[PDB]
Amino acid sequence: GAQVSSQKVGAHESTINYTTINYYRDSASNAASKQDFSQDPSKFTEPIKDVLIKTAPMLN
Amino acid sequence: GAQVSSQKVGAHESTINYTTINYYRDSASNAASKQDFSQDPSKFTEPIKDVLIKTAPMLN
Amino acid sequence: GAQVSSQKVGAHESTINYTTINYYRDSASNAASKQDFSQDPSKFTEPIKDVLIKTAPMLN
Amino acid sequence: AATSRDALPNTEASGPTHSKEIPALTAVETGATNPLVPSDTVQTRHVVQHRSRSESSIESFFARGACVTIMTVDNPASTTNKDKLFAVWKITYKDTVQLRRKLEFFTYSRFDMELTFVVTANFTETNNGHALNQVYQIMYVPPGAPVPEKWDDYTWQTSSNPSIFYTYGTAPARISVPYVGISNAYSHFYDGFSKVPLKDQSAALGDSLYGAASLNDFGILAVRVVNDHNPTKVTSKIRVYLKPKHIRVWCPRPPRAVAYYGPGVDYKDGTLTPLSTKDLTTY
Amino acid sequence: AATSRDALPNTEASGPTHSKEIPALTAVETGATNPLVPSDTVQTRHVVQHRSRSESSIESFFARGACVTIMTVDNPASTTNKDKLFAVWKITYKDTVQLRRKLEFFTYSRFDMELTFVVTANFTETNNGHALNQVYQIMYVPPGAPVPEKWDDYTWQTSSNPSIFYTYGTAPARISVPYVGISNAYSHFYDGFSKVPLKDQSAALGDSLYGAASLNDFGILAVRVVNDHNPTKVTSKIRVYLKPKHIRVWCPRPPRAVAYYGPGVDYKDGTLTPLSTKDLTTY
Amino acid sequence: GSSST
Amino acid sequence: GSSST
Amino acid sequence: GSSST
Amino acid sequence: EACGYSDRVLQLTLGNSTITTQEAANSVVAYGRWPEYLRDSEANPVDQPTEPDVAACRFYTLDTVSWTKESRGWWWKLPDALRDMGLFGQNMYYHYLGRSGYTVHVQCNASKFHQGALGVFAVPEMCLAGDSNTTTMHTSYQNANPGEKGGTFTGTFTPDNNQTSPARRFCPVDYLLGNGTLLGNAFVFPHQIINLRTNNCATLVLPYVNSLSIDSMVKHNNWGIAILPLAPLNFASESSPEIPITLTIAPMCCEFNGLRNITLPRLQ
Amino acid sequence: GLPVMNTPGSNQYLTADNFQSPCALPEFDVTPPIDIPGEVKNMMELAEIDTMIPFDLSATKKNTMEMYRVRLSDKPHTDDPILCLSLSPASDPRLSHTMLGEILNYYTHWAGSLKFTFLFCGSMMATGKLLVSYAPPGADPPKKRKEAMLGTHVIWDIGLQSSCTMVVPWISNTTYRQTIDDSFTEGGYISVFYQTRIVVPLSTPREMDILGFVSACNDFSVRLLRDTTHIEQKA
Amino acid sequence: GLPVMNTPGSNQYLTADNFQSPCALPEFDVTPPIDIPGEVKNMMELAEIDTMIPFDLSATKKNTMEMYRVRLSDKPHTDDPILCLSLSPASDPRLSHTMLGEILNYYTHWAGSLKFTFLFCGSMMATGKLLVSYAPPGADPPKKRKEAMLGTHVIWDIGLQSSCTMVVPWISNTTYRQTIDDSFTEGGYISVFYQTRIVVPLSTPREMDILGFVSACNDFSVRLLRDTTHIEQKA
Amino acid sequence: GLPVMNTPGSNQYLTADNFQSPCALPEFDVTPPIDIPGEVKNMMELAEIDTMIPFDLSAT
Ligand SMILES: CCCCCCCCCCCCC/C=C\[C@H](O)[C@H](N)CO
Ligand SMILES: CCCCCCCCCCCCC/C=C\[C@H](O)[C@H](N)CO
Ligand SMILES: *C(=O)CCCCCCCCCCCCC
Ligand SMILES: *C(=O)CCCCCCCCCCCCC
Ligand SMILES: *C(=O)CCCCCCCCCCCCC
Repeated sequence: GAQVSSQKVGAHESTINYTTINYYRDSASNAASKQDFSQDPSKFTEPIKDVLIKTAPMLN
Repeated sequence: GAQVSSQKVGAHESTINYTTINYYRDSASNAASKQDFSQDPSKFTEPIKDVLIKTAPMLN
Repeated sequence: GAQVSSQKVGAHESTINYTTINYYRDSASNAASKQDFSQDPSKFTEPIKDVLIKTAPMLN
Repeated sequence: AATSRDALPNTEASGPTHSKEIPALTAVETGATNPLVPSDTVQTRHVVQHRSRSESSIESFFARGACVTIMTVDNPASTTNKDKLFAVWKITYKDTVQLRRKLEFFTYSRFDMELTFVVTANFTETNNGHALNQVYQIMYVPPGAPVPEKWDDYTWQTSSNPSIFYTYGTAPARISVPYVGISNAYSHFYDGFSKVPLKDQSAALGDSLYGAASLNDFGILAVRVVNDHNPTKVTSKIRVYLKPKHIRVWCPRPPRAVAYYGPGVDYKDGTLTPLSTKDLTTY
Repeated sequence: AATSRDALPNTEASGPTHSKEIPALTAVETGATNPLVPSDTVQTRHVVQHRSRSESSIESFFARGACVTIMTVDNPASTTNKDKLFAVWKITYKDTVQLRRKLEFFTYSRFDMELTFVVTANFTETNNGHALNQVYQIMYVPPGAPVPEKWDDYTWQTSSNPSIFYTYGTAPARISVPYVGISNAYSHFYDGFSKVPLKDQSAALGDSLYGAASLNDFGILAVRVVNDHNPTKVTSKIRVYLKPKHIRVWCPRPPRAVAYYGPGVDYKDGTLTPLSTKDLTTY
Repeated sequence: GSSST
Repeated sequence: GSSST
Repeated sequence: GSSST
Repeated sequence: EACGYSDRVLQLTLGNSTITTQEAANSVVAYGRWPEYLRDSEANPVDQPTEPDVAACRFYTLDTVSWTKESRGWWWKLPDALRDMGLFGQNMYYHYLGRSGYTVHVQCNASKFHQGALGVFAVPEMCLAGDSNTTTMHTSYQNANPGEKGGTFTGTFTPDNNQTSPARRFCPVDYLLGNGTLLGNAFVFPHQIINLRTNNCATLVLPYVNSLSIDSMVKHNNWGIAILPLAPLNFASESSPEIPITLTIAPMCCEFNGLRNITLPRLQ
Repeated sequence: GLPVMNTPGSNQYLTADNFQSPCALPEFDVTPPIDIPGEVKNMMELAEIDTMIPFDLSATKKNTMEMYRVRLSDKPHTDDPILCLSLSPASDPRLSHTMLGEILNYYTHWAGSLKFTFLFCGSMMATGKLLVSYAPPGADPPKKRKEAMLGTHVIWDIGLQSSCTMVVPWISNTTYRQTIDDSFTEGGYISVFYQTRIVVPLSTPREMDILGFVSACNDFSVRLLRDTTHIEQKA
Repeated sequence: GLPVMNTPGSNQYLTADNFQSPCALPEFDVTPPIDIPGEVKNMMELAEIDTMIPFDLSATKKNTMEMYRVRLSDKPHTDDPILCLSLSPASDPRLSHTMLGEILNYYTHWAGSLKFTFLFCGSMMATGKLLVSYAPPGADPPKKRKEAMLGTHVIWDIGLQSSCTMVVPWISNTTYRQTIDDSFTEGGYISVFYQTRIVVPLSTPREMDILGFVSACNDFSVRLLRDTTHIEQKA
Repeated sequence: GLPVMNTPGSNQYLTADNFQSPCALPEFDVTPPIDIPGEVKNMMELAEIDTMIPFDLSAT
């Protein structure tokens, strides 16, 4: 059941990996993976009904 | 001898697993798996000798 | 995810190995491998624009 | 598939321009922010960008234990007139300010909660006496279960409530709890009441607090020293640390700008001037 | 592919010589060091060389925890007139001399930092009293975050600063930190100022320290005893050890030859005679 | 070796 | 056994 | 699984 | 479009109602989410919902207020502001539960010689601060819920000192967005600005937002509409200019569960 | 038992650690998520949203709505600044409280490009050309259009597109700047001047306000998480 | 829990240990390296660079620039030494402060070949033949050319190639020597004599200096890391 | 010994935990189950059975 993932190596001394085994039945007991996703800011930065083209007049 | 099972993940951050190894000879020493089965309530809720059809008269 | 490397055995009692598993996500948390490289001293000992041949006159 | 540790976009080289494309001109009334990058208004060089937003992901922003309460207990001489102090705390992140301000950058959240407990003890009288190593019982009493009335009454049996028996001087205690809300997310703000006042009923009868939902939202922690009374009195504190693991947040909010005043959004007179003097044309 | 633990080159056997090749003759004005080996100026035998440079690799040369500071804290009787002492240390390797001299063999460096903390406590009054096991909080307060003004004020909440709660008498505390510089390497020496004095501004206004970059380079460590005041006063020290793991260094430098005098390269009168008397023709 | 549930 | 990310 | 150096 | 279509000229049609505008600044869909009915996968109450559709999902115009040089701002809550509007309000008071999205259309015209700018903000869970410094969280239901008249912001906090019979109302200070956070940041909430030289309206399409799929509309407001003067009203050289502001809101994809006898609330 | 040796760090509690622990409520039936609109995945999404600057923090205008309004008038051309601002997004008092400023006070370091957008709120009949400027650090802070012109800038022509944006490009010696006032990592000078002048016809207000906004570009990041000074809990 | 048994060494802190530990700043965005010139990978690279010897540590010449200058003159031939030096690279006062000497005081043991190079700084018109000597240990330290000749040596003819190098070959009983004065691991004697004499024409300086340098050969290594005596911190 | 580092939670007793432990009676001959009627597998089976309401809780 071992999970093996790569570290993003900052200061250096191939790919370095690290190993994770979950010891408990409840996902709540688990550490945080920090394997997270980014998303586009659009829902807050561009919430307009008509798609904005930045080279064009915002008002036409 | 490692047993690998899936967790039912509640709050999220594929399938997450967890690992179990029994360290002792006596099954009594083991943790609880919590891998349990449900059953129908019938033996307490419907203990009648003749099968009940709910749309029909219970007495006929 | 286990890394297996050879030891350089000094005093003796084949190749002896040792095992390393990284337990954390951040490369910063890792021990030092001590698997390091040497380099030529030239950039400090011979920093001259024209390559020195030691049997020849350094000045010609 | 874009991940929190991926490098941000490269700056692309761009040269002089003379056209009808007007990136710099815009109109904020629309409600949108102009999506510009430096190559839109100046000449740029090509840069291979390495920086990433890894540490400002929601998880990374919250990945820290924050103190949310300090509980006080003691174990006095049996001869004291005053009772042996056990502690009762209503679970909340709103008794302290820092984790509260961070969560309130958002309206709703989901997370698994990690609680860590730091316990410290001291002597109170200029005695020259002693006490032996103490064991603490941190009992979770959820809404509806009997709250302890005495340090030693039947409720500390804990047949169904979760309890931690912590030993003094050992590594700080820690447990995890899943997302336990009765809604699909925790609500950092509830614009509403838990009761409708009906006309046909008295005002008192229909009344409830503004912005409060369930009176006992999450129950209490009850902490005691399990050891019996000792001739020399010892006093202890249990510091509770909260970390939100596996977190998701929704609907961003301007952060708290004036001092907190109670569990609601209320503010106190005299605290409403956060900004300082600075002259318009002064750097 | 030549590694730090590889054996150095074999001595090759060489015999008598009579030629126009002149290895022994050279010219140091060029700036180069003559790359000679014994077979160039004497007759040699063949030797199979086993020795290696493994322990003088940069990593191996630095692979040791060095004390960089001793922090003092206490927890006094509540009756004292004097405040309870908490400690504040500006992170640096320049408060002590030995790791400093070693790093300064080089101009720039990159490394991950391992900090290990040894904590010791003692009684100060010829009392006959007691205190119970203490818990220390070592808080990192990075440049810009609020520094503690009191042993118990809000900043010890640590919602976002990293803190270690260390228990007395347990194994010494340890954490790691990645390469955190705002430049591509740490600069052991900065020949410059953080401010340009402009003519159009007053001298005071344009002034800054020679060789200093960011006033609060790396922030501070703040340490306190978490336990409340005790009748008997206890005093503790937290010794901080620094090891540079995963290290890279650039541009070699002559080591410090006269005693350190401040964080810069300055020297004190009366310390400038390192060398001792020895006669030219005396072995 | 391993059992997987 | 092993999952590799 | 295993890397061998 | 080379056939004439403009960003500025819109027509919205819901039910038996139409809004036309010739000076719009596009329109906003909050969090990029259009309103939707509750999906089976997210459902919770098991009874058949009522969906009144065109009888409730149509443009209701609220009472018009007046913008002057002394105006500090105005606020409304949803669904509270609509509680008395036709069959929507009826559906609301007859059911335990209800959910709804909304098209909010704020209207304000003037002339090429006037000036000023209104920030129109849609805030989820817009909890406002009370008037007291002796008791937190004490704004009464009646005062939290003005209905269609809404409330107003103030430039000054005056704490209620009548401890015998407290006012028990909000005291929403404008540069603090009525909730202890700075107004300059309210732009992170879905918004538009009515800047008189550019546009004469704001249009916000709001999804149902809540920590639940459906809830008590009578007990809880999902959205707050806050309107504040970002730049003050000004005209020619007149000292007392006035222009009207009209709110028109339409419920969208609204459904209700838990039918019983009607709720009759104590509102005064 | 398996032979083990306790290393340093044993039994410590680090508030930033990431370990597993026992669940106090085993087999708890978690309520599933629903698709709530407005999910955020990274704090820099919030920093890319425009929030309004409290430019005028004069003793009488500060902590009032007025602080957001930069007054302009149709006066004759001058080369004197409408406003002057330091590029210290987490510490300059005019920027530190913006949404960007706030998020930056939870981090020690920032990097990347920013952008200032201004909104003209005068009447349709009012016209004008303004010069918006960014001077990277190291010289006399611009007090005259003559200086400001020489740095990065935009000449804004007022008209139907109500607003104009100036992008402050990432120009720094260090790879990240500090989120405090610091001369080593100083960012330079933001300023605004009259290019021509505001002109209005008769029957028209002669004075008006512009509103300013700041937000981050897509290349903008922060690091080293830290507690903010923008909230406390005395007693 | 998994059955475990604490071994000796448990909970100790050894300053030389090499273990993992928790990172206090998780997901920190590290600044990438750039290719800075002058990267060093092993301290012996530094020891192979020539640095200048403070040969003349007389009471008046020491701790002054003069200590680096060995004065020669055009006097008649003698068999008396220009200089005499012990091969104790970490402890002889004339070698201990050279870059090689300094690095050697962080290690307990050294091994390998070294080399001495001398630089003639008289005028072009000055000529000379000198004898540079290395006598391995165990006999009377050479005080006369007669003795020094019998050991390892180079007869240096002064001319256009300004400098001459003598290699001290690794000749030792032990596989490594101590970095302190020690008779068991003594290294022998370095010395310089006049082979003929310095001759100059008229109108020419009759005295001049030679400069000397030491560095390690490619077969040179150190081990057992240790603190140096060459720095302290009293109080 | 294998290098280990004690985490928080170490040595605590949580009453809800699920760990293994040594068996005090090794190789004990357990009595087998027999098929007793009325086995219950989940407490909600009991909640689905009709029980009678005490509706009239008047003082008398
Ligand atoms: C042995 C100790 C067990 C302790 C178990 C505690 C479980 C209690 C769950 C508390 C969850 C707190 C979440 C924070 C607050 C809510 O977000 C908001 N006020 C809205 O719902
Ligand atoms: C819970 C404890 C956390 C402690 C975290 C400390 C992080 C601070 C980073 C310090 C890095 C020190 C590096 C040494 C100095 C620099 O090399 C030079 N003065 C030049 O930049
Ligand atoms: C998947 O996990 C198969 C490989 C197992 C390797 C050994 C596991 C190490 C000890 C795990 C203890 C289990 C925790 C309850
Ligand atoms: C099945 O278990 C084969 C895989 C073994 C993996 C390593 C086991 C970890 C240590 C177990 C100790 C045994 C307990 C008595
Ligand atoms: C790669 O690691 C696969 C083999 C796994 C062998 C067992 C790992 C031993 C326990 C590791 C714990 C993980 C640290 C978070």
